[PDB]
Amino acid sequence: LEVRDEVAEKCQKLFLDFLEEFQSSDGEIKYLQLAEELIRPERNTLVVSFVDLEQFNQQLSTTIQEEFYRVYPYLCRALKTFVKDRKEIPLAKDFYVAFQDLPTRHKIRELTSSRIGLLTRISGQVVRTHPVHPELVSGTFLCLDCQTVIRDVEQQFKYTQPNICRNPVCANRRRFLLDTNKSRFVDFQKVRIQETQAELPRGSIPRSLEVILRAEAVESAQAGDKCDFTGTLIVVPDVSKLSTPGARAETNSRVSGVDGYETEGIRGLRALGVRDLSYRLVFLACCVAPTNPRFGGAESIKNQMTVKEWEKVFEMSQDKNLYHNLCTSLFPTIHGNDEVKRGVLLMLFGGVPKTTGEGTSLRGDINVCIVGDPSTAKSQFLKHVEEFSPRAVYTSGKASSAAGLTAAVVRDEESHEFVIEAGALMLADNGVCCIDEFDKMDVRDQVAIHEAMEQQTISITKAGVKATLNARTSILAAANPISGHYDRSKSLKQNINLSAPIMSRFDLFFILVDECNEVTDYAIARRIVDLHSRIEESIDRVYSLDDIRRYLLFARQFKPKISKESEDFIVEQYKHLRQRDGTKSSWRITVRQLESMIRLSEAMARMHCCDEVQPKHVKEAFRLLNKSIIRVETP
Amino acid sequence: LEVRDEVAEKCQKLFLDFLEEFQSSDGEIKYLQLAEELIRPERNTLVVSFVDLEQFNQQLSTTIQEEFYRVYPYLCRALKTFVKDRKEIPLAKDFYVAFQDLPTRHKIRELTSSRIGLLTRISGQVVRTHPVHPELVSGTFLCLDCQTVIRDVEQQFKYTQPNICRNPVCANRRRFLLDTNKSRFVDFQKVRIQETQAELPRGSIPRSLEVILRAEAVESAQAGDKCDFTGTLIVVPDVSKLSTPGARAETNSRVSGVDGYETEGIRGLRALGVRDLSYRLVFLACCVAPTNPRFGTAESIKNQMTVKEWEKVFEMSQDKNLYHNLCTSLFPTIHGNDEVKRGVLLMLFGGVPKTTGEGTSLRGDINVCIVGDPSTAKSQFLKHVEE
Amino acid sequence: DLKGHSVREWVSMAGPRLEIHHRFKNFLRTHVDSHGHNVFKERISDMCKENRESLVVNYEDLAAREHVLAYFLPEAPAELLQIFDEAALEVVLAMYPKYDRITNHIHVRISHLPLVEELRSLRQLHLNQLIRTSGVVTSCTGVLPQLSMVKYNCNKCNFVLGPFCQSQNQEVKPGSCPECQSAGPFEVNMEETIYQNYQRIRIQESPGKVAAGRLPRSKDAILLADLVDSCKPGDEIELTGIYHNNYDGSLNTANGFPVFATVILANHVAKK
DNA sequence: AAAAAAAAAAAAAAAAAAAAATTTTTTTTTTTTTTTTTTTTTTT
DNA sequence: AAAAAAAAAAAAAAAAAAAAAAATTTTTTTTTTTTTTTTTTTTT
Ligand SMILES: Nc1ncnc2c1ncn2[C@@H]1O[C@H](COP(=O)(O)OP(=O)(O)O)[C@@H](O)[C@H]1O
Ligand SMILES: Nc1ncnc2c1ncn2[C@@H]1O[C@H](COP(=O)(O)OP(=O)(O)O)[C@@H](O)[C@H]1O
Ligand SMILES: [Mg+2]
Ligand SMILES: [Mg+2]
Ligand SMILES: [Zn+2]
Ligand SMILES: [Zn+2]
Ligand SMILES: [Zn+2]
Repeated sequence: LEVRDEVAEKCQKLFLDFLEEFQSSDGEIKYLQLAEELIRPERNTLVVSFVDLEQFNQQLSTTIQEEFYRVYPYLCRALKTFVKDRKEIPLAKDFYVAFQDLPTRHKIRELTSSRIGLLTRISGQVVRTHPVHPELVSGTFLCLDCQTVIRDVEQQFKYTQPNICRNPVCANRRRFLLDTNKSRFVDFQKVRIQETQAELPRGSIPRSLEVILRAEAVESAQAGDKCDFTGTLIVVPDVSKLSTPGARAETNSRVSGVDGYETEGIRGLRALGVRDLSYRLVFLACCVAPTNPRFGGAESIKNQMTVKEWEKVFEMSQDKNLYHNLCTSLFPTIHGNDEVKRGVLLMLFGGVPKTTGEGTSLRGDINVCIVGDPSTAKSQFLKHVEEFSPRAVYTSGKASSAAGLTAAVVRDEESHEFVIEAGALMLADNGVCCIDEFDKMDVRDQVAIHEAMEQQTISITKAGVKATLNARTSILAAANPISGHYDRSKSLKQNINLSAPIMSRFDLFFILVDECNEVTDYAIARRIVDLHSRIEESIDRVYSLDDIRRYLLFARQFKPKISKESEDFIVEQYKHLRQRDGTKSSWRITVRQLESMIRLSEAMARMHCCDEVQPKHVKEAFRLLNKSIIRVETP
Repeated sequence: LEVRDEVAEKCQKLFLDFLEEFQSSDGEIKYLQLAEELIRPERNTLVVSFVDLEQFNQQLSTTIQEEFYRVYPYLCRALKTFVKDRKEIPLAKDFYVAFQDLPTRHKIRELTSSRIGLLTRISGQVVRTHPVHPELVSGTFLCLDCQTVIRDVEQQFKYTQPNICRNPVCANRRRFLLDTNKSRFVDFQKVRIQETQAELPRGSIPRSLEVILRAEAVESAQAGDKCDFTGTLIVVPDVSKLSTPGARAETNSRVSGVDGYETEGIRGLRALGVRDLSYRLVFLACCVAPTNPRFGTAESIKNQMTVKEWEKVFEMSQDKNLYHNLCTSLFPTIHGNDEVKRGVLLMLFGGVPKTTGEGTSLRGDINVCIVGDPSTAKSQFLKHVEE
Repeated sequence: DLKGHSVREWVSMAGPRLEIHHRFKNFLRTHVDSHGHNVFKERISDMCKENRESLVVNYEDLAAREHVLAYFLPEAPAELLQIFDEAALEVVLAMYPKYDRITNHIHVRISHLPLVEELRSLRQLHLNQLIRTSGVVTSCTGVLPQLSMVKYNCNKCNFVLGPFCQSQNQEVKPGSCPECQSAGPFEVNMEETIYQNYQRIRIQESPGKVAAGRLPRSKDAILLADLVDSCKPGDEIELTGIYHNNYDGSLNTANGFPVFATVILANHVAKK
């Protein structure tokens, strides 16, 4: 006689009151105003703030946090009442409730079994994301021994058939045909995340667990992000996970076996309905946010800007000496190496990719190489770029086999499709890849990144799946000279051992010679020792890391023109550069250096967020290249 | 979509026209008035006169006679639309039409396969009536494979399942369930009549056959009642009791049998669906009547008899010396034994049965015995009372 | 007309079946042209001149002249497509009654469906609906023969079990032989069957349309009987078809969420 | 001459016997592919 | 002569083909036993 879950229904009542009576500081019912928007299609969840829950009613908040799994469909039906009473939605549509701003936090090591079935939030790095699918939630079946339809059987993260046919005189437990049209599904994406690098124990592999994303919180996560998740920890049934027998269910009916049909062996197990109970933790993400959000939300991003950050980046753009200021903020630790500071900053801003009418994809990224004597802050610059920017992947030399370097393949464990696992270039897409010990990359993969640099794209066809993955990343390379030490009496192409096309593709080359000059030596010693003595202070990044990072994200979408005067200056200055080439530089000048100079001029216009590249930018870009290219010093 | 029995359709149209046109001598439509009387429950039958039908139209009568069984369901449907178009009655009530006053008659021995289907009019005494029953007329079935429902599969005086399950991708001809609630029924009684004495040819045993009665005629005939069944001869499927192999009905598809399922033996017979075609002749009566119309409670008889017969009965009842008059009427050929004529006459008119407060039977009827020397007309007295 | 019942059940009712079939016949004969030409006459003329087996009609013209059908089309596309097959068969037979030997069938394609979804966003809310989409063919298997009206030898007696139509959803299975009455080991009569061309392609979202941090997603697609080999790998193609779930694809197997694959019965492929 | 015992024939009912019957799923096997080690071969 | 780079070998893992493995009572027929009825043959 339809026994009622008293606490869950009281939670439905109190939460319906919360929805229809909690009002913002302005005084209006904020969640009424939010429920207004679920009338639209492609929208079936409200996003209720857990802090609002706490403020309105602490008792209900603790009850939900301690009984989240049992109350969840009840809260969903409370929302269904709250929206159907006002607006005239389709009756069949389902709804969901998404929590965020939860006070407590936990770790993937803390997600122990006691946290099963109750709300919890974690942080993670989204490894990979399987495709969207429709998942069956409530099935309608037909019993193939009396053709009676069994209605609305729940799926507990497994294809569940009705436990017995609803007709009393028919004990069908086997032959059921799913009536697909009558059943209702939920949109569903499975994603894999792993422990953040901060939370690793000693000698520990990063654990990884699978997180299920039900409707409307489905494509929000993406591979490579740093996302906080909030939701239940559930258990999804597993089978044949172990070769040792474990916990097994079976009916408690005391039946025996008659002679010739004795309930032994396979017949016996099928008769009793024996089944192993092997489970696995599978987080059930109710909501997903970036763990380090960029904003509290060019014209669209500008609208997303809050007023304070908007005026901040505005006065940033209006600032003069922003050039050296950005240098200092990016590299407070570094002393000297101003050319590397400038080149790497321009690399972060990037150029403007373009494409011809015929279809030739003109490069827009600008790859930089640092080559020098040992212990000259090369790996340090790459680490600075890594730790600074998002979409800043890092790898070093022979630590990355090609498959993980660019792309790999796996089959969808659920469906027939294949998931194209994202390699370093992909995770660095539309960003930076910092490659260290670039000279010590095998030919088999240095050619791969060369293909990426030529085409901004790699097409993988392997193990039964073909695809054309885009990778518009920019490469910052570190290259040790041959012999360990650079030799200024030799050309660059014989100091290092890169392939000639790779060296051609590389946009900027910086030479860092470890000469022994004692004023500089005093400077460096004072600098680093000052840092170690005064770790926390002794940094004067005039703009905070978040400030300049937001400035980069906002500046990126401005695409400079090239005015006619600047074009005249460009051509005449490249002519002067060729006159220099015509003594000799350690790496000769070609039309690729013209391409490099125009791309750097574009990137300086990008730094100042202009819509026109001016002779100021052109002059500075030429100066950068001219000082980068050095005269080989024969005695 | 379908194709019709065009002659049956036009005959139904003309037959409805007959029902709604044919005025009696007064002018009002007697069949319309009888149809009005048809409103009640336990009134699902209209008896019709071939003479009225013939006077309405000749060729209508000729085709009805010559192919009565072709058109007969269409005639019943004609009656049903005729009443429903102007009356209110349960929509599943099936109104049958029977016929009467067919001018010609046939002997029992004149049953011949040329007479099958076409209307007849036989006359032979009744031997025994079977109980009333509900017969199935057209049922709905459920195919036990795909659970598909088949509507109104007509029977042919045998429990016939449909020829194949209505689902195209289903070949079921073997596993059906009658939805007995949705099936429709009709009152039914079979009475076994035989050839009378007069129609018997020399040397022969009488010809006895099992006439059928349907709808309101389910009880109009009883034991001994020499009746006149105006129905239609009909062949029913027959028994598996015939030893001589005759008339196999088999399949035309020429399908053979593969190795292991060679179509030779009982397997092959069932596979081709070869069956016997045996038959017997049964009569499907629709309106029974007495052979000689009996006089065309005391008030019941007074109402049943006509005015001339009534006044004749009345005046002779009043007439004097009717003792002697009836004696000479009932034994005009015998002479003497006048007192015996008197006594047998009084026994014929009988007494009154009486029941007591105790309920013991007290006989009213008289019993008479005649003894005498041989050839004194004893058997003649008995034959006189017999006839 | 409209009532409380769903659109699919509505169009399944026989009354509106005749209604909309009559409407399709009506505008096939009468929707003359933008500028008075009776374009359907010339299109059918060329269609039978080549024996193309497949007509195509513009959704803008469809909706503009008669909008009820256009609204019904994405809701229950399969039924509308079957009826329009029948109606187009009627009109082409009317124009050329000699066509009867020619394929006994005409397909109909719908072009310029206004609402294009993107392969990133095809959710539960599009199942059993006719959508329009774009992509690039990553793979395209060869043309294979499919059963379309299959006849079976009952190999107990070699009766030819009649021609069963073959829907795309579940493989046809005869119950028993009408002659020997056995659910025997039936097996296809290779000859009396009339097969149908079947090709399987896989489209994916183009990198020019994929977003910043992403992997392009890929949807399958089935071409049948006229569209096979209408597109090669690497072709930028628009695809219009019934996004579809209920065939036999479902993860009812062990070790799996109750999660369904999907396909697209392609109803029109357009290279670009 | 009437009664009755026996005979053959016909029918009902209970016990035993007769007959009808492919489809779905799982597992071995083969065959390739990929990783990583080992080996061999070219260079300074 | 020894180091670096490349090629081949060895071994583990995965995907499809095709041969094996498993499940699996109920309804109809019909012979035999028993009783019953009409008749003929025999006895009182
Ligand atoms: N100009 C400099 N300014 C600051 N630190 C420096 C400078 N040159 C060298 N260093 C120090 O040298 C250390 C190692 O430099 P690194 O770039 O890792 O060497 P390599 O280039 O060989 O990897 C850094 O941690 C850094 O503190
Ligand atoms: N007293 C009588 N009056 C008239 N007819 C008689 C008389 N006695 C005998 N008969 C005639 O005798 C004939 C045969 O008589 P029957 O019926 O054989 O008598 P029973 O059967 O008693 O021997 C009849 O035709 C009958 O008319
Ligand atoms: Mg280093
Ligand atoms: Mg006598
Ligand atoms: Zn059941
Ligand atoms: Zn059936
Ligand atoms: Zn057969």
